[PDB]
Amino acid sequence: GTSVKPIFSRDMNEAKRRVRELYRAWYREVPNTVHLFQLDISVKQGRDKVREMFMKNAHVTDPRVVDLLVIKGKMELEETINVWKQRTHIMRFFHETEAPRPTDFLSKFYVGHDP
Amino acid sequence: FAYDGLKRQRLTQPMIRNEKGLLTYTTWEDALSRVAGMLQSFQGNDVAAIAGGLVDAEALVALKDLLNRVDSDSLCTEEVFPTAGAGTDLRSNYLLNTTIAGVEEADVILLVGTNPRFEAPLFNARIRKSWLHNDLKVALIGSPVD
Amino acid sequence: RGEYVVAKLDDLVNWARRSSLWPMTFGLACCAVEMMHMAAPRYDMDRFGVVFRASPRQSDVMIVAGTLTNKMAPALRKVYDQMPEPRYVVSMGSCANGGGYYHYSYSVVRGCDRIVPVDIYVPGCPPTAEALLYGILQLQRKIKREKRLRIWYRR
Amino acid sequence: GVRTSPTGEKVTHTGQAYDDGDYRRVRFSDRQKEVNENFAIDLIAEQPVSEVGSRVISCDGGGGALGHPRVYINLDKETKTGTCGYCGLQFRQPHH
Amino acid sequence: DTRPTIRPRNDVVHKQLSAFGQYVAEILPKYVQQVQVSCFNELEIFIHPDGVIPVLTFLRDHTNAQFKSLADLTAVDVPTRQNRFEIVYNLLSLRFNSQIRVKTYTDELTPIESSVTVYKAANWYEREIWDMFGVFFANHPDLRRILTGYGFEGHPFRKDFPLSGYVELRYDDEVKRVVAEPVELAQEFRKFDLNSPWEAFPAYRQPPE
Amino acid sequence: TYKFVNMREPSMDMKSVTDRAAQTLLWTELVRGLGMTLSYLFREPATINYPFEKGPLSPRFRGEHALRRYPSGEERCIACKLCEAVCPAQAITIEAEPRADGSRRTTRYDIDMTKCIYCGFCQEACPVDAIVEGPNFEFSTETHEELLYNKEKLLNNGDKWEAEIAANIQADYLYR
Amino acid sequence: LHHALIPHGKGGRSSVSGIVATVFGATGFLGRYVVNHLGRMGSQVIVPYRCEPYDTMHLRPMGDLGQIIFMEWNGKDKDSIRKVVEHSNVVINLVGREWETKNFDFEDVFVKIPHAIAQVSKEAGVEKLIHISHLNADIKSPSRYLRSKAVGEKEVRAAFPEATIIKPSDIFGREDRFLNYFASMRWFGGVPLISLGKETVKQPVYIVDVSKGIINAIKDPDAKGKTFAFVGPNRYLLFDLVQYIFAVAYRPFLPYPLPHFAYRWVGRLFEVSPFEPWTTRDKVERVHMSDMTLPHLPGLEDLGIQATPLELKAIEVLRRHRTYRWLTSEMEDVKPAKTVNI
Amino acid sequence: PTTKPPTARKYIWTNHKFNVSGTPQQYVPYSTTRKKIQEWVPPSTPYK
Ligand SMILES: NC(=O)C1=CN([C@@H]2O[C@H](COP(=O)(O)OP(=O)(O)OC[C@H]3O[C@@H](n4cnc5c(N)ncnc54)[C@H](OP(=O)(O)O)[C@@H]3O)[C@@H](O)[C@H]2O)C=CC1
Ligand code: SF4
Ligand code: SF4
Ligand code: SF4
Ligand SMILES: [Zn+2]
Repeated sequence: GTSVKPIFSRDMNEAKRRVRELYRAWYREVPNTVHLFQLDISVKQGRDKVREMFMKNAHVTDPRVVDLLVIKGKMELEETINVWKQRTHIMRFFHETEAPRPTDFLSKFYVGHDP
Repeated sequence: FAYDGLKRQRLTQPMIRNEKGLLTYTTWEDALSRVAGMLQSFQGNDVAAIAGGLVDAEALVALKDLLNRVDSDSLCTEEVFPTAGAGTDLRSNYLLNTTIAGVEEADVILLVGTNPRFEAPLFNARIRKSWLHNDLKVALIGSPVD
Repeated sequence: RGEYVVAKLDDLVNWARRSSLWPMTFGLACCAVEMMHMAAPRYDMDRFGVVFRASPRQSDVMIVAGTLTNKMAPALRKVYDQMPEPRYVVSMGSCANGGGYYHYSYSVVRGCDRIVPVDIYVPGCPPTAEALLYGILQLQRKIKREKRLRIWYRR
Repeated sequence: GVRTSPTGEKVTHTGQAYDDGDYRRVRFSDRQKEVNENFAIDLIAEQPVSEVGSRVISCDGGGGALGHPRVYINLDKETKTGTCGYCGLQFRQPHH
Repeated sequence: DTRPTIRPRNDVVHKQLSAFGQYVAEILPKYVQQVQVSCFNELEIFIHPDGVIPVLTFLRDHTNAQFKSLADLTAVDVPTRQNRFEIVYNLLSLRFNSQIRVKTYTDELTPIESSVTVYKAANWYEREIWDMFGVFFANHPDLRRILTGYGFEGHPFRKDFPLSGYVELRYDDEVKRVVAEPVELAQEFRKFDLNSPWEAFPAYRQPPE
Repeated sequence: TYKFVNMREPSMDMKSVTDRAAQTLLWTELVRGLGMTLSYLFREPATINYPFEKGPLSPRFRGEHALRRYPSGEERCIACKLCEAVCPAQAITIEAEPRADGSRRTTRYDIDMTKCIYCGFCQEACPVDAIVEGPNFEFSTETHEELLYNKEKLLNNGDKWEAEIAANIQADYLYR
Repeated sequence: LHHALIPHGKGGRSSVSGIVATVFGATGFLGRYVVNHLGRMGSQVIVPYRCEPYDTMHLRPMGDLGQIIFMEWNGKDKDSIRKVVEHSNVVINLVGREWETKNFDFEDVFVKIPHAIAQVSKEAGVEKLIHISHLNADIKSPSRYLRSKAVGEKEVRAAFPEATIIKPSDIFGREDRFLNYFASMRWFGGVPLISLGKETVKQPVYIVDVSKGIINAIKDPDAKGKTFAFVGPNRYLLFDLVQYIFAVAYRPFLPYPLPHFAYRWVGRLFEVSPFEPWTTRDKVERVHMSDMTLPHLPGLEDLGIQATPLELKAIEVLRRHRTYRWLTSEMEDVKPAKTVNI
Repeated sequence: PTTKPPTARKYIWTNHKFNVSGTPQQYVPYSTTRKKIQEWVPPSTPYK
């Protein structure tokens, strides 16, 4: 049960090692993608956003899972730099069209009967 | 057949009294604002609650603490259990300690002040089944009800 | 008076616009081959005065014909954008109309009108070739009942 | 036949009726509220009541293959005249 | 056939395929866990995840097999199995006009080394099994998305993925660009529970468990 | 059996190569094409004059749906609810209700033309031939709303095309 | 609230919010965006229209089917307004022409029809009204625009006591006729700003800010009778926008002062065109007019919206006016204009 | 039909109509059912 297959990394140490340089690539690209995709957002909000999706799953301990998001996250940086994706495909991450969802208990209660 | 009752005279919106003192539909804001001011200004026995016939244990607990958060302990219900003696203290006093599923093996049952034909029809079904097979002796005091 | 003169001028523009539109069928699915079928000598759009024209900067009416997916969604809109005015889109088939047979799938936007302002909705799965030919006829009848110059006169 | 609502609004056979405000009514503005003038309930009620002297009569509904699944409705109830479920037209036995 | 309604069977192919099943069975008792020939003359080779190259390379170059045609490979997401995925290759032999099916089990995380070397037809046949299901294929040229939308999230063919998905598009005129929102349908799917409560054909009935 | 499609044996006699040189120099095979299309022009066309004449159809044609009624006139529909259960696109929505007479038919028969796919399964599903789908195909429109047919719309259309579909199922129910 | 107007859904396209808008003259710049915001949570708008339906074709894909109805309506006719406002929870007014017309004058488009729609809406039984005016609407202002706005403003306020009033300072966006108007000056040589435009201050407002501010006002129960005014986060001198938007468009900046009377002469000359005039005397002196700083009137911050900076959402609009030599140039090259703090 | 007249019915549309789309006698969809959840009717006159 505990003994299992190393898809790409034995230990969580080399898991971050795969996260590191991929973040470096996912850090370097921002000025060029923002340039040729012809957006309006600034580079810095692109930079701190890259942090944002690097954050939500920064809580798993299984080495296979984390490096599975490594290849998962490896799979859009080229989908962007070879202009395969669209402007609608990277503004999608910049969730903008929806009104701010409710955070306080009062706001949920006012809106409707749904947790 | 009670689902139709779900669709009759359904309370839908915050119903509060108008300038005359007549119920009208308004947003939530005024509804809980009205309760908030009156509950905070008053304090003690002057605030209390009356339970209904069908209330979840969730809401009962929800304002059991709320009534205590405003220092009130009179959390009353429709049906009356004599508080003399253990009352609400000992669970057995108001509990089917034998369990409905465990009435079949009983031999002589003494029903007191009830008409299980209409009080608990399903329980009356269970005792009837055990009456037919287990051959128990039923005994009810009070009105000669079927 | 000026109303009569502008009415004639509007009709003069009206007659050509309802007889010289060049559709661009954005071939998507089985609905598209039907539009090629009403290109066959059996129906022959060109006898009405319309020609299948690519380079949608030349076309006037553009026909979505088949299911429309999210992958196809953003590009299809851009085709509508640099499509010069006057521009009209005709919904070919149930899938382009309201998602049709795939209305509940995860990858097709229910109805093409969610992306572009559909002018004529043509029902069918697929709409038989002459049913679309009917829809094109309805387009010219609707084109006949416009008041572009008349509205500007009262503007 | 067809009746009319207080807002005119010819009420369909089902009984639909938009009330006074009912913002949804605005869709009928500049348009017409499509209602079928023929109402099934009173368009069959006036149909002649069949008089067949038997206990059980088939009710295929005319053109057996083209009609509706043939039933074998009973004719012994003298209080009311027994009708086919699908057909709706009424069979009664003359003095049974 | 004295009973034209029922489909006639063919035992001649049936036991010949059964003979070939044992044939491959004895060669690789380290890989072939299970061999099964069904009623309709279909042969199944249940293999271990490690065996995607050897048995397929065996089935492709052997003189008595000559199965070089990759018909298809597909996954069958079965939640109740500990190995949810079931990659099912299909092989066709021109020389013996027969069909061979091989199955390998997998979790979400356990990888399958790519069979591109064995069947180079399989190049594009993982780019969607990775898309639809999410089973990653090791040492493979490219694992790109070709069925799901660009940057789409999830593996839709997974049986835990909803029919309608999560994102619905619409052209937003505020930003002059189509954008995604949480899905909300005009009508919800009127699901039907059409499984009869009375037992079907007792031939494949499950044993008392 | 089989046959080869490109095994060609160009004879290398002085005769044959003359034709090959004649073929290349004088565009003989290209002239074959010109005379081929010229013969096509000298033929009649087959462009039907729509709408003054329309395509040839068949009694089994599947078109726009229309609920019918008995010769008495009461709606054939009895809300058996088969059609939506087989409807491959779930375009049929319906809720039955008690009626005053007791012949409790439906208060709702709403078929979404932009979801329906015109398989004709509804006809085969209906045991009383209530929902048939008529020969009309001109029911195009300009707004998506008018394709969400409702119980009233089907009933009106059934009363419209009643003259046509009655003969269609009359001449086709033996096949069915 | 009526049973059919109880809000539902997660605020999506096919969700129902119970708000029944009747936006007037939405076939324009800001009317486009409010409807787009109106269809966000599925509020059935009526959007009466007077132009050709083709010009109204682009408003369909902002709401579910049957959520965006279209009704023909004429301003001069009386029953035309009533036929679209009987069943409206709210009524939104946005009618306004920025130039003189033969059949409609500034007075007719700013006191005649807003009072008429307000009085029928109160007569019909509407619950709210959002009549928009200009932040610069002064009864004795030199511009015919602002004085006409002012007289109508007291007219609708008197006609409808509870009519919430919106007065945005100046609207800048994709087709604002404000930023593109300045960019269009390139075709006529240098910029004809009077006295180098060194004596005029404006505070522009983004569309998303004001358009949202409408439906926060709609959902706010305390907005009845208020007079909200919407201003941007920073003010700028007139000469402070011109070179900035020229620089962000990378066009050759050529300021050129000239007398105001000749500036009026140019405005009149452009008015003689039978089609839509490029500029008119009204906007001639409206540009050089400087907005107030009144803080007593509640702002968009009161409802809970922050006013986005002019420099932040500018690349979206001014990118169009750039040439091929600057179509890919970012806004890092340009710098924010010299804001005049309050 | 001149030689095979269609069968006559009481409900068959006596006057056939063309398509009515884009015209004031258009079709407009509307729910044919009846509202099922009805509100609790507020009583009138007294207070406490
Ligand atoms: N910076 C700015 O421009 C600001 C403007 N405002 C005010 O906002 C209002 C609308 O602005 P905006 O939407 O950008 O303007 P647009 O010119 O883009 O649109 C104006 C709208 O008014 C309609 N309209 C005008 N006159 C009539 C009439 N006589 N009868 C019927 N409809 C009529 C137009 O119809 P159609 O499309 O057919 O012409 C159009 O829908 C105006 O009053 C304006 O002064 C407020 C603050 C700032
Ligand atoms: S509407 Fe029918 S025929 Fe047309 S693309 Fe969809 S499924 Fe195919
Ligand atoms: S033809 Fe009938 S059964 Fe088939 S999708 Fe259409 S309505 Fe449903
Ligand atoms: S139309 Fe026919 S199949 Fe559909 S519900 Fe009615 S009786 Fe049943
Ligand atoms: Zn019958």
